[PDB]
Amino acid sequence: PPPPPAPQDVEMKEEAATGGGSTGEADGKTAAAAAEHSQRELDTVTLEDIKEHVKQLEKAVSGKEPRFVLRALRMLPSTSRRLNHYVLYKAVQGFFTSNNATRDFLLPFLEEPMDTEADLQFRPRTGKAASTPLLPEVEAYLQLLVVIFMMNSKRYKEAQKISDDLMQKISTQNRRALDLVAAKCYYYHARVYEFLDKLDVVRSFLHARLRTATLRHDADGQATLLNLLLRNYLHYSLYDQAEKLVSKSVFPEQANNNEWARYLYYTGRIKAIQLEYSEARRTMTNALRKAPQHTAVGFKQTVHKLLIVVELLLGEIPDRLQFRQPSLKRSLMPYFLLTQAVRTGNLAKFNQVLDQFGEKFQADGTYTLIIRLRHNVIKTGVRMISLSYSRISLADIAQKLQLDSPEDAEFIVAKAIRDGVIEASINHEKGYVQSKEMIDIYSTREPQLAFHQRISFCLDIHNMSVKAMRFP
Amino acid sequence: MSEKKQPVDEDNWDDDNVEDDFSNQLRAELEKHGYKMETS
Amino acid sequence: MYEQLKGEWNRKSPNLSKCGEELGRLKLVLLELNFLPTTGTKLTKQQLILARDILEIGAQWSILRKDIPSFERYMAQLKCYYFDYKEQLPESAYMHQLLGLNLLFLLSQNRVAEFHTELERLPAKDIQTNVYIKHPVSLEQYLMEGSYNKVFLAKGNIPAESYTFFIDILLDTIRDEIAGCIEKAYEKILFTEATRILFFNTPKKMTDYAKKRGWVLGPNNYYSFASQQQKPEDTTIPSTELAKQVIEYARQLEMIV
Amino acid sequence: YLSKIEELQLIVNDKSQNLRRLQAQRNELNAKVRLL
Amino acid sequence: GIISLLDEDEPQLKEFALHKLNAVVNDFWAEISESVDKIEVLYEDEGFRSRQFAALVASKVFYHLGAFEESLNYALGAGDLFNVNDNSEYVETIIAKCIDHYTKQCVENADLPEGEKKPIDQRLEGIVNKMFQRCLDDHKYKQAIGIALETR
Repeated sequence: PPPPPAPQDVEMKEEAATGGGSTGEADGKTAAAAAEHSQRELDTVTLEDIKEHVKQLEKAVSGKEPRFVLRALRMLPSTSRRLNHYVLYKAVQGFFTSNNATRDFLLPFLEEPMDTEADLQFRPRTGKAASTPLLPEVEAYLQLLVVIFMMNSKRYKEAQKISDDLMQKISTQNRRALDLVAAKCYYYHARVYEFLDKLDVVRSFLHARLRTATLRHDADGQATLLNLLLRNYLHYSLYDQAEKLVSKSVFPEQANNNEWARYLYYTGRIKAIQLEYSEARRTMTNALRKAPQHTAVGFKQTVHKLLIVVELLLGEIPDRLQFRQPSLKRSLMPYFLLTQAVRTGNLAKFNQVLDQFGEKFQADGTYTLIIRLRHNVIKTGVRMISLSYSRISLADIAQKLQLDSPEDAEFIVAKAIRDGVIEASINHEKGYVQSKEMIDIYSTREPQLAFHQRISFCLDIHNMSVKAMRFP
Repeated sequence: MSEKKQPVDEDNWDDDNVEDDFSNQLRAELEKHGYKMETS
Repeated sequence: MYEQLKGEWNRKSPNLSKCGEELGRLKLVLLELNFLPTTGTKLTKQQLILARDILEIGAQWSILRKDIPSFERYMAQLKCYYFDYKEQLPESAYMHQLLGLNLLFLLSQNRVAEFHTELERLPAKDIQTNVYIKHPVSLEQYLMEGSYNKVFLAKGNIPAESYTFFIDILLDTIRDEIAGCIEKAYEKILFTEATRILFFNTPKKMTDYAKKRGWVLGPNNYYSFASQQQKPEDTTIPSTELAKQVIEYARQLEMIV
Repeated sequence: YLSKIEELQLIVNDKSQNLRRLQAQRNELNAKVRLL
Repeated sequence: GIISLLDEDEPQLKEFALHKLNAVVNDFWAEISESVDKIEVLYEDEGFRSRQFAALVASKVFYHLGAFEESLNYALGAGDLFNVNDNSEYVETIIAKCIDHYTKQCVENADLPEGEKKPIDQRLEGIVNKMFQRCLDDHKYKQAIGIALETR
């Protein structure tokens, strides 16, 4: 009863901003987005995800959600007296007896801000009234009397899709609050739906929800629902990546600045699993350097273990240890020896790391690595030794890497010419490579070919800083 | 910023980066690298 | 119910158009039944289990009549048969090698990513078992490992209910990839390296290669050309095109500050 | 409701007034730098 | 793969393909985008008497891919059951762009003296004189004179 005043304070600090302030920031505002309380409220949703939200236990049971959902009314200017009601109900938790009125009694509590009066006209208060109670209910997925209620609470959020689709009847851009909240809560939709089974008609929910956000309000909805759709097609069988190959409409303002980062990460995993080295490793690199901060403990780490699988598949990677969280060490007990097996050319160790860690390789679940990692070992060999010597013999490298015959070394050198690393040809009598390196290739007009892209890229960023200087 | 799939997810160690640029290379061995003199 | 659907059950080919009588019967199955909007109540899908059976046998008809639009047709039918949401079906008989038919056809037509969506749709039955899949995937590892002789080591035993046409197309993708990869950047070959990398010592088909790709059949000898590279200098002028680049480059540095 | 989205959506394009608010303020700034 | 099941060159298996279309077209939005060419084959064929439905799912998949002038072309090609719909996404956005083409066409032909116009394609004017009667018999004539603005 002395700690629940801290949810009592932060609860009023949240819906003061959200309800009164973003309702006044919805009345006449939002020239581009003057709803700064929307980003303030997403900051407080991250704050309720750091802390306990409001009333999971909090030394009592079920105090705030029966309390504050009453009596908003949006009327004559003594609705700060309804705020005074909200404030002076707080003798119940400290003084009186707490009673259980959440997760069961919420079904008319959500209908209370509609059945008080014709409160107001805008949907962000309705999204508030169905989000700010019900998002404090989702992160307790103990699957007993709590997850069927997340299920029904997000059925009320599907009614919030209905009252996102048929409210204000055209063009009041409250989607720059409700899609900002709906990104979060539709991720939690996908979470709670797939804590039990794969989601089937929620796929068409997501399809038509992507459809309705096409042009009339195309603001933070398309990219986030596309992240949902992408991770949907990622977790399950892989049939509709041709949909991105035919309907590539994936380019917003890239607003949330981490949504785009992890979006490029997920589609880097896509192009990694389709087939790619180059474009996939460069978008993995761009998402890597587009890691927003390290202010969230060890969350880059497992996702980075699966990120640089393609760099392992390059063969030109050293040990990756600068990323290593020490709490990731006991999980990379396979992965450290795996990049050691990348640095080593042993064959028995190449399959004994597999024979030692196939279960964590299934935890990866991406045996596209092992279907080409032997080929990566022989390409590491050919890159090293073909960069090493000018006129090597195929027998030297062959029976240095246990090939035992000339003709499969010929097929190796031939498929390496076909893969195009070095000039190396065969002094054809019985093999016996006659070859060369390549210095004096070119060094002057060829840099200034790429310097067009250098400085044209620089002037692009000049004009982008100009169009960013435009903002204050 | 945890909003993605992830809610289910230089003492002897930066010397280990150059040493894993060295692990497949000549551990110490010191005799081999001193007895390559006198076999000719 | 509806007895005469099974009129082509166990003899597999007296003709092509009596299978067309069966095609008209399956046409009536498409009139009356239409497998995809059928939601549940899994006794209206037992004649669809029969349809899965006789359309696996129809895919065997598609390889029997060599029809590749019918092959991809009935194979997309099987793909849809694993796709409709009542996944709890009786375990499919030709399941192991319909994936293999599709995979070896893919391997014949030289795809680049449908191979990996095949490695993603059912990965767990690839390494432990399923020789119709376990042999083609490590066979692909051996094909892009560097052996066109593992082809014949394998062809020791791969009929695998009429993969014979597809391994003939695999021989074709040996030979036209020889047409590419015979002198990519080689010095020269002779009769014996033709006899090793190529096979069938001398038909009119390697003679057709020598008279079809723009080739000089040297004196028991081979060359791609007299210079093999068509003499690259690319223009001998790298200046004025980058001068036009300087025009629009200075132009884009203009209008901006 | 056909054309009745488009004018208000072109009013959504009125950050031109704010980017040019910076530009007109800079007009005033450097113009009176000059006049000073 | 639902379009390789069309080697039967009559419309009588095109109809089973369309019975698959109006079942699972939103799942198979990835699939029809390659089949644009055979939807063109269906529209070009006058013997294909369901060319109304060809232009229907054509404008559907082009509404999916974001084509809009060809959505207008095959929206006019869709037929008489096109304008009559009361749906809230598909039909009203594409008749929005269609009667937007009607008013910009009547502006350009109001900028075009005495004929030589682009003629009325045979599936315009439907909700013009049908939603116009909604505007008239709803007894507020401001839309009924708003079209008179928009046509010049």
